[PDB]
Amino acid sequence: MGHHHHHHSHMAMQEGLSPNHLKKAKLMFFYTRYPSSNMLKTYFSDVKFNRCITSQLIKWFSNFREFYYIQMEKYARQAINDGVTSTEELSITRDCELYRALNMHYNKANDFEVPERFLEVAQITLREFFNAIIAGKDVDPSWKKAIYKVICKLDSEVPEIFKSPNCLQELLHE
Repeated sequence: MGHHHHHHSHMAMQEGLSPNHLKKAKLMFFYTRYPSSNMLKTYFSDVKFNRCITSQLIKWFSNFREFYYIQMEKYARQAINDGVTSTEELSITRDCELYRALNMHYNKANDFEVPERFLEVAQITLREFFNAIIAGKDVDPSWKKAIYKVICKLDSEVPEIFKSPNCLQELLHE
């Protein structure tokens, strides 16, 4: 692990990758691994990584990163502030409510249509965010390391091909 932090991308309105790449990349960005640079540069072998399309790709990654970060940070901070004793009222396995929330905030339910795996990540991530602010771990630099670790440790690798579900077998060929 190396502290790779670029305070950029948020205002990097670059284009060269198609809107298919935005959908595909973000879906692949969903809860892979804290070393996102590995996931990024390895899984986008085809992408050449010109500064323009790189700032674009990382803008997508920083859009989802910043929004999801601020989302869970908001929910946990609100939970501690109000004294909410149950995370299960906000961003846990919470059918209808959390579906409506992540839909209205991000996109029209096309984010896998959130299977139980994403409710499980939501469960564990918000549980650890809550745990962080309540125990006073949030003011410690390592809290985010810890979050990204626990949700990476579930699925470090994307097991889902978007082209066609039963097409990943076809990637294994000689």
